[PDB]
Amino acid sequence: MENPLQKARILVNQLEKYLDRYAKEYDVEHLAGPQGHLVMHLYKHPDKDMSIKDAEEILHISKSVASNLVKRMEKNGFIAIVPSKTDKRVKYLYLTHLGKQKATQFEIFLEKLHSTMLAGITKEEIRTTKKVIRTLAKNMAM
Amino acid sequence: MENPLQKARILVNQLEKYLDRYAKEYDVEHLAGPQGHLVMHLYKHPDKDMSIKDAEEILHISKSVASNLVKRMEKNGFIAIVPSKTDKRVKYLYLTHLGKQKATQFEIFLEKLHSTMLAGITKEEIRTTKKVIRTLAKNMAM
Ligand code: HEM
Ligand code: HEM
Ligand SMILES: [C-]#N
Ligand SMILES: [C-]#N
Repeated sequence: MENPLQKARILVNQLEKYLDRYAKEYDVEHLAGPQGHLVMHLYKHPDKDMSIKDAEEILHISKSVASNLVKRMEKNGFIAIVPSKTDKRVKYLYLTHLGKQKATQFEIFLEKLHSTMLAGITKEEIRTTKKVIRTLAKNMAM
Repeated sequence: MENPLQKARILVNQLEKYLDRYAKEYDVEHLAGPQGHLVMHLYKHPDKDMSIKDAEEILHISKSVASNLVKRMEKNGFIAIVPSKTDKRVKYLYLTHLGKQKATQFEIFLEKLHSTMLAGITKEEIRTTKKVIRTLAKNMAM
């Protein structure tokens, strides 16, 4: 008589469009997913080294994905990839000047995005919503 | 650092898979969307006539969609389409014996689907979830 599926897909689509437009305004296109995670990780932990191997573990991705991801981040100019001097088979990642800028813009983006999105919704309402979604998922799992 | 989009798409996909499997078990494949709405409408109001024109208005669809929908329902054997005797340009819809069976199975399906899906979730929790979803949508609408 009525369909919450189509309703739900329309909403997720809207959310994606919203997110994309918002990211463009903050000039952090590309950072929405795993690029942004890695940029923010590198940005928050600049004392420490990160090999591609480390990035695999931190993002929980495969060798081929991590490989593609970092090559694209290098293309973007967000990171440098420099082989270990001692063992030129270990590859270390360095967040560039541009990568640091991208990180600072991403943080602002995230702050403003949540303020806009979550206006007039309480921490409790969120907790409730999260419990419901999560009970639904469980109820379906056969 | 994390993505509720992909999370949300995975959940809707799961829900669609759940729904499909559930519908097959109740033998009401095809009825999930507009076919089922029309079958249930016809089933609940058998005193009254429904032209294709009426079905357009009741489902809020276009002439070409309604046309395709009813031809498919006729293929399925859920309805007969009989032109008005007086004016063979008005087309009336009749829910067949099989269409009535489909309707009764659909009602049971819907009852069991909601019981399973909504186990351990209160009317209040639902109302809260619905308010949140709805505030989100509003917050995004530019
Ligand atoms: C690219 C998209 C997004 C990213 C990268 C992201 C990332 C994050 C992160 C890291 C936090 C934790 C903040 C902290 O406490 O340290 C957070 C909080 C939250 N996010 Fe997102 N988020 C995104 C989009 C969304 C969307 C689309 C929604 C809802 C539609 C959402 C709902 C929330 C909620 C409810 C919180 C908790 C707010 C709080 O800190 O009290 N997020 N997000
Ligand atoms: C083919 C799929 C579905 C159809 C045709 C459908 C149709 C309906 C209809 C007609 C009602 C109103 C019952 C009444 O009070 O007369 C209802 C109730 C409801 N549906 Fe659905 N529904 C479907 C799937 C879902 C799904 C997937 C969800 C959630 C994931 C959902 C959530 C609800 C809720 C919360 C109610 C209110 C329950 C109540 O009566 O208290 N429905 N549904
Ligand atoms: C039920 N929607
Ligand atoms: C934020 N998830």
